[PDB]
Amino acid sequence: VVPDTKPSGPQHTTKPSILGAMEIGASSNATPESTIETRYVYNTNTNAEADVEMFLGRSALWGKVTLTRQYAKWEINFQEQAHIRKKFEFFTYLRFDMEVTIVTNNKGLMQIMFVPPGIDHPETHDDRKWDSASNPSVFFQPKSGFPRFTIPFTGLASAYYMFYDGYDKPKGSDNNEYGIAPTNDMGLLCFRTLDNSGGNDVKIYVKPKHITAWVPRPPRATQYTHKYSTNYHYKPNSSGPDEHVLKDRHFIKTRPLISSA
Amino acid sequence: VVPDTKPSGPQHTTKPSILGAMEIGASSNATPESTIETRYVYNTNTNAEADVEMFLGRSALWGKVTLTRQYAKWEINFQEQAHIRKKFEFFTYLRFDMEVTIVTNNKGLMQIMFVPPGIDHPETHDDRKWDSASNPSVFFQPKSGFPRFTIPFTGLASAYYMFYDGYDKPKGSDNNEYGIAPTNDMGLLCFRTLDNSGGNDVKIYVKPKHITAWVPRPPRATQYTHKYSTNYHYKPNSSGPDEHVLKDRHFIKTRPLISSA
Amino acid sequence: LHLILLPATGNVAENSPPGTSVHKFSVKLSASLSPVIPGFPQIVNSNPLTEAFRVNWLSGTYFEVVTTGMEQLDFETGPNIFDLQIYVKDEVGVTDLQVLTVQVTDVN
Amino acid sequence: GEVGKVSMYYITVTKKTVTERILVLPLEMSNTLFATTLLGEVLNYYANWSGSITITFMCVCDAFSTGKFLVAYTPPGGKLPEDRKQAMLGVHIIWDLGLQSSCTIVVPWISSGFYRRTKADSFTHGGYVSLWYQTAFVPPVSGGTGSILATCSACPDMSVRMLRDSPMMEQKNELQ
Amino acid sequence: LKQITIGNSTITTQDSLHTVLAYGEWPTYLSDIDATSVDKPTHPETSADRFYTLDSVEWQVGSHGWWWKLPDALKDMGVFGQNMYYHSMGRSGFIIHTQCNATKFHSGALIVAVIPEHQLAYVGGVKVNVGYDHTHPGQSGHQIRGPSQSNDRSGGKPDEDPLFNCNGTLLGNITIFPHQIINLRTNNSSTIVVPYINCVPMDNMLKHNNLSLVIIPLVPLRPGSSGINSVPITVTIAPYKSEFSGAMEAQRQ
Amino acid sequence: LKQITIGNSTITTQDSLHTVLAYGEWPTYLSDIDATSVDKPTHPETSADRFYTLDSVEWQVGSHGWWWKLPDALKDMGVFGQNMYYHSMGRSGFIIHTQCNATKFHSGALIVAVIPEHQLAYVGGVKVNVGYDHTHPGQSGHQIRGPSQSNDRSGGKPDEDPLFNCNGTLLGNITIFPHQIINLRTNNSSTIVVPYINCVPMDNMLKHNNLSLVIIPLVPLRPGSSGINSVPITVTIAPYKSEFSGAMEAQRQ
Amino acid sequence: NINYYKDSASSGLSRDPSKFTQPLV
Amino acid sequence: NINYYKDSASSGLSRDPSKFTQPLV
Repeated sequence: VVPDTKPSGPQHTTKPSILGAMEIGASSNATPESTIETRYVYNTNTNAEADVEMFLGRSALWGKVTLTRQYAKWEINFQEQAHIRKKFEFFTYLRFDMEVTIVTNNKGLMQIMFVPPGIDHPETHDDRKWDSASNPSVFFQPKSGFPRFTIPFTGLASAYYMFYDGYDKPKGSDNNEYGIAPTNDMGLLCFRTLDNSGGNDVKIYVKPKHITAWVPRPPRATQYTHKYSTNYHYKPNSSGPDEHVLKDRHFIKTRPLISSA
Repeated sequence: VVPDTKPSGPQHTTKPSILGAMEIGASSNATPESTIETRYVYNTNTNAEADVEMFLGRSALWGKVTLTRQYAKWEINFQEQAHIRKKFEFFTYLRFDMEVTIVTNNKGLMQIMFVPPGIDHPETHDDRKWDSASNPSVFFQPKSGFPRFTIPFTGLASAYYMFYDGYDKPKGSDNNEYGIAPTNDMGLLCFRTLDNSGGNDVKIYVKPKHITAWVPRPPRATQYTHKYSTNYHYKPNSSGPDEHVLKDRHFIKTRPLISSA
Repeated sequence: LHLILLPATGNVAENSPPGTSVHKFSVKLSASLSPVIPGFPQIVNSNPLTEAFRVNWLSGTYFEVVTTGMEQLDFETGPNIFDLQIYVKDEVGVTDLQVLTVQVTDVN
Repeated sequence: GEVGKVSMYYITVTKKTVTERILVLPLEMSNTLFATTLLGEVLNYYANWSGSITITFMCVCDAFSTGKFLVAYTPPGGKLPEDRKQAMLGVHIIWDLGLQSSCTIVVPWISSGFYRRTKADSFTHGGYVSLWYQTAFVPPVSGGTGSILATCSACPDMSVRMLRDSPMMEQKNELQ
Repeated sequence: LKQITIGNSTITTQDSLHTVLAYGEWPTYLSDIDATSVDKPTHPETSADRFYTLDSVEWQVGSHGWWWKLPDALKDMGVFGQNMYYHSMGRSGFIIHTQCNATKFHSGALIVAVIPEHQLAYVGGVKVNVGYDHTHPGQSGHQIRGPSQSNDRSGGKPDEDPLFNCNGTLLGNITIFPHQIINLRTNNSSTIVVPYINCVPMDNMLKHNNLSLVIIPLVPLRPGSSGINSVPITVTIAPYKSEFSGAMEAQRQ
Repeated sequence: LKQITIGNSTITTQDSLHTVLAYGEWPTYLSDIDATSVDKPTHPETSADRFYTLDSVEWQVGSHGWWWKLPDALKDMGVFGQNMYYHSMGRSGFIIHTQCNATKFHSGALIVAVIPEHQLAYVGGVKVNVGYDHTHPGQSGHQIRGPSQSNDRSGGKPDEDPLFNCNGTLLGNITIFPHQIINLRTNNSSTIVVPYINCVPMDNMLKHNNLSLVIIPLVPLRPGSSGINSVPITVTIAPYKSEFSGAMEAQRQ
Repeated sequence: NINYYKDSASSGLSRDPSKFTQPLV
Repeated sequence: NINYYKDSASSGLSRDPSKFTQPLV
């Protein structure tokens, strides 16, 4: 819980608990007992809804796909949906198992093949690569059930890189890849339908659990432009004769006059 | 778990732990503490995902069938799907119960009759042989459920023969059958549909459990050609005037130059 | 220089006529494109000692090992295996030695 | 010219006046060198592997042939040496030849991460193992040759995770 | 007063604040329980751990800021750079010391921060990875040059807007990072101790830059009554508890 | 049999003798009772102490010998060379390993010695100090070229007569130095461990060469029944218990 | 507190601010 | 550790390398 408020009478002190220093890079400890006359207040609120586990552990949407010919593919990443990508880009390193739930409006009999990294996925339905011996697969009938399965932390390091300030190839190389793109791939999910019944919309809800965030950061203050790319200059009109005009798309509203708001 | 790394200072020894002998048919025990200067590294990785139980116990696909006139038949064998046949042909003798799951896109009411060896199966749907008194049968409705049942080890020996270097009839005989074909039959499954609703595609996923592998072997390094036959010479074009040309179909890639890779 | 495809093993028939092939190798020119001296690549040594292996020139930068037939191959008598070493050498001059093993088949 | 023939398991070394790079084995458990051996064919079922490799070089030649070879392992991130003065700065050993023919270089586990991907990429690459003439190969005759083999295995601290399908098997036809 | 002595070199200050300790942890060595390579790491400990003072920059009216990538800034600073190039991996904490002093007539402020994994944004438009040559400028630093529509777009130039931290996040929230402020009214230097912050025990010192030192002129530099319109800023970085492993040839060319 | 493992590198031998230990002392660190500078010395201990194998030389019929100055031979060998150039002083013991193997048909012998302070004689005539460029040839070694009246005399060329040890003292008395013999009949290698032999705790690694490795073909190399008339000799040197002090800029130019 | 899948990664959700706001020596 | 089908073959998955790598006398 949060601490209670202590009483505070009139104080005439020579050590001001108000005059701090912003330059020292430390925040002030000034509680309202230092500025005014407080009363004892049994305060029992908790920030239990703010800890990383309950903050991120809510099973948001990570990606949508569309079964074209009873087949669709999705490479696991949080980079497509800005709302959850921002909550992740709060922190630098994150370590979490994830719990994938598939909300599909299809009807019939579907199959999900979690392709671990480094192998070839089925390039279409009724491919030979679907008969797999070791690639873990999930069968389900969308009516009567939502398929769900946990992927443990597949990291190749002690955490996930939300931001990576490095490359993967040495200096003189030519196809160097900035960012977190090479640092990790979580495989991919290949969906197919064995029947013909339902729609084609598949939503992948992923819930980070057993989270352990590592380095806080300034939350993203600009709308994204690409994935894995942390650009923010939006090039809105590529066709017209202004393509070289780059919007900014921030969220700082302006007020008409200071000292009047 | 795997053992930790021990420290190792500069050693000037007269018993080289590097110079071994490949001729003696024994592998070298040389750990990196013998070649270089190591540091103590608390190493806690496990090979738990490599033991035979978790290596083979994954419920792969063993065979597909197609209900022609509400009827299809499948004789239990791992010989049709190369990916799992290879993982089995890793070992010589294998002893395992197996857990059969039927993934059918049919709709309606199906029946599976596990015909033990030596009797006549139903040659079609609405056959009289379906009304059986003792042949164990499984009824299910494909919507709302995947039928699953365990077949214990039906061996007539202490294990299964993955490879059998012998015949079943004496020398002068005429229809001798090389290989493991006579050594064992696990019966067969006869599928039929009582309704008319759904598709015809039936997949049989079989999970070896309580495994006990017995003699390791060189994993198959060539694409299969037949079942029960361990041939590898593929005769690709039987029609054309080259039928007597036999491809090899191995997986050894070639490099342009040694000492350059 | 790099002698392409020549750490390798050849095969000649016992009663082989003069001029029959043994192997086909090529040469990379060290990415400065200095051509090969017109007499090279050659054969410096044989393993037990031998002639009748002449290295001809196929069209381009492809060469070939060819038995010239001055010495006869009789597998039922010796020797049966030869290990020739090939010495390509270019204009600026950077040698490369590589060994071609020649086995003589047993023609019945 | 060698795949499909037993002669693809050995290379021929000879007496050369100057040092040469005899052989390079890129530590990639997806490379056809390792992906066809027992080590590689087991490791290819697993997406990641972390441990130390053993590579045992054997020279098959007469009893009078001798020579010294330098077996160097260039750690990850390091360029292919292409000179013995550069190859000998990484993890290397130097093995004689006499009364005993087999020698083992233990490619130690040098990595940033904790697991190295099986399908070799640029982020987790494993480096190279290059074999160099240390002093020569001196046979008892003028044009003598020696045939060098190599085996690979795993140290007791090798581990693997994330079982998957192996790229070392295919099925294009239907088995009947 | 203050005095910070690492091997062979000494830093002295007279109007200095309390030294910031990034995330409350001092730079330490790699414990065996956390290590993953087997080779024994090397410890220079007196020729690598010392105050390398990079070039001085010119703080003018209209200078937008400078960012130094670490350990890339020290890649040619003595035996620390020599070990960076000769070892496959390495880890190191740093002791970043910033120095700017003008007068009792000058005014202004600098927000001196230390960003782990400062993944820079592209200078705009199409999806293009920022060039290697630009996020690895060396000790010369990188002048920020400020935002505009006329900044070059070729070759993956990094983002030049100091308000958005050159990465898309607002300035002023940069204070979540280990930081300090050089207010020419009150202090004239800033010290920051940073441990090795990375999710892996050691990684290549050339491909990956863990930290990034970023100095932004929060408030411009007024000359006041004195004809001095610009002041030099000097950045004196010192590795501390550095260790490298996996020796090999120089990763130069 | 034998096997010598220093950091990161391993030496293996099969027909090898007992390792010579120069003057019965193993290379040790500089004890406080014997030190004279105050600065704390640096200890690489795994990136400097390893087997750097110099170039191979060609032992022919008529080769008179080769001499390598140490630590000058390693001045560009990895971080050992980098520390040699970046530190004012330094001391180090060495583990010199010589390798030459021919056959059971070849004959000959090499006297492999290690001369402390091998002050070379001038190639003859007037009183002239031998050139700096010649007594510091690097890792390439120096072929001795044998005595003659036609050897060049310009620029302080060192003495080229291998019988007089190139310094005026008779060969064959060279066995007073820590030495060994490579008799192609019995052994094919030679190992010598040498401590830091110098009358002062540390001295500049570039101006002064404490040791000198000298390999002389005592008996020529007969090919016997085999068409092989020459054999390569390889010298694999490894610093051991090396420590440097007094950091400074690179003493290159 | 039962774990029905007999595994750690299958569990549900699991459960000092001076590292920031005061990172001084 | 409950076995719901009261049979051994119905259970789930159950649970020295010198026989190889050193098969010497």
